[PDB]
Amino acid sequence: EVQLVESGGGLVQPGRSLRLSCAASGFTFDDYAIHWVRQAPGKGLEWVSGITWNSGTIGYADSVKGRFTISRDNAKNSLYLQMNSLRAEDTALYYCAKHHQIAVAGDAEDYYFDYWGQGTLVTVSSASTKGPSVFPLAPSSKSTSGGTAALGCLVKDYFPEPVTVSWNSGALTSGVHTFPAVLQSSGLYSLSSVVTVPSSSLGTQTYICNVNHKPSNTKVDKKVEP
Amino acid sequence: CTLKSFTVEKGIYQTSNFRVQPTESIVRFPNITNLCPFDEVFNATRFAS
Ligand SMILES: *[C@@H]1O[C@H](CO)[C@@H](O)[C@H](O)[C@H]1NC(C)=O
Repeated sequence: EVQLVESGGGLVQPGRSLRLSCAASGFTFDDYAIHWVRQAPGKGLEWVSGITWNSGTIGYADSVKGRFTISRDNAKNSLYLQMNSLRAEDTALYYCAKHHQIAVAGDAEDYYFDYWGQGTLVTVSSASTKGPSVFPLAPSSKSTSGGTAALGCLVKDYFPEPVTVSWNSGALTSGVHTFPAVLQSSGLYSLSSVVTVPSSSLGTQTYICNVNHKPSNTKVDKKVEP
Repeated sequence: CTLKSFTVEKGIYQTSNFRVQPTESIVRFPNITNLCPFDEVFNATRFAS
C-alpha cells in the first residue's frame, strides 16, 4: 500500500549541505501530513520538523533552527528537507513518517505518526569513503548433516554502512543470517552472510553476492566457488 | 384607428389583441450541496512561506 521510499544520504564533511527526498506512493499527497524524525543508533529517536497536508511548517526542534529548512512539493508527491552546516551530532537515521488523520479544518493541533519508512544513514565526519572488498568464502567439504555447508561474502574496508546484499535479483527471502558490521578500530566495517547452501549437485543458487554501496558506488558481480 | 374614418358603418371589427401580463419574476433552482473546500484554505492553521 503506502510506500514511503526515501532517497538522499551518505558521507558528507562537517559544514556542507545535502538534499533529502521522500517520494510518496500509495496515498494522496494532498491530505496527509508527513514529518521528518531522526534516530541515533541505539539512542532513541528525535523529531526534526514536519509539514501539514498543505504547504505549512509546523516548527523545528531546539537544535535545528536556522540550519534546517523543510519544503513540500504536492506536484511531484515528494517531501524535501534541506540541511545546512552539519555537525558531528547530526549522524542518525532520518525517517519519513506520515500522519493518520486527514487534518480537517476546525480541530486541535495533534499530530501522530501512522506509516513509517526505512530511513537513510546520513553520516557526517571527516573520513573518506572506501571501496568494499567482496570475497568468495569457501564452502568447505565438511558434510555431516544435509545443509551443514555454507558460503557467503566477506565485504570489508568501508566507512559508511548503507550495505544491502543480494543473491540472484533481490529475492530468495529464505534463511540468510546477515551479521551486523563492526568498527575495527580504524573506522572501517565488515559484512558477512550465511545461507543454507544444501548439497551442491548443480541444483543450487547462482553463487552471486551483489553488494550495493551508495557512497562508494560499484557493482560487484563476483562468483563463489568451492 | 384601425379602420381610419369618422363614419364607420355597422359591423364587427378586430382591433386589438388582449394579453394578460406577468406579476413576479420567480426563479427556481435546486438546493446547494457539496460546498467547495474553502473552509480549509481560508481558515487553515499554518502556512509555509
Ligand atoms: C472560519 O471559521 C469560522 C468559525 O468556524 C466561520 O464563521 C467562518 O465562516 C469560517 N470561514 C470560512 C472562510 O469558511
